[PDB]
Amino acid sequence: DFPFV
Amino acid sequence: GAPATVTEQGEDITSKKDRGVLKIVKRVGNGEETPMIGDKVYVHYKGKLSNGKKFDSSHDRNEPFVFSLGKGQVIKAWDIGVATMKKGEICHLLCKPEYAYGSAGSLPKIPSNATLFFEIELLDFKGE
Repeated sequence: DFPFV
Repeated sequence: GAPATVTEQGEDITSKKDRGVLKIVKRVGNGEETPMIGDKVYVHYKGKLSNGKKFDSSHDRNEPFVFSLGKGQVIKAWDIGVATMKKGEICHLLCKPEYAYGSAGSLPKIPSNATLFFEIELLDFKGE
């Protein structure tokens, strides 16, 4: 997930 | 340590002046120009949680993280913070959850309502 969103 | 120091000694770089993103410049970069909106930015980073755990590092992957600045592809703190950086700069950012992952968090490592610490190096920026 990180560092997207 | 470094998270405490940026918490207590950082500069507020938010437009709202709400202390949601604090910054210290650790290594001064080159000239005066910062990236512009939509540029491809190349960064190295290390992120720590407020329990002291490291949750991510690009150095450990042997490749930089690349994104388009100002497009909401990353947490708000990174769009705001990287936009203030010069090429070759290293900074510390201290990010409240409203400029990160909020109440949702982010599996696997980032809890709800998490304040995050980053060390970011801006390697390069280019228009497309």
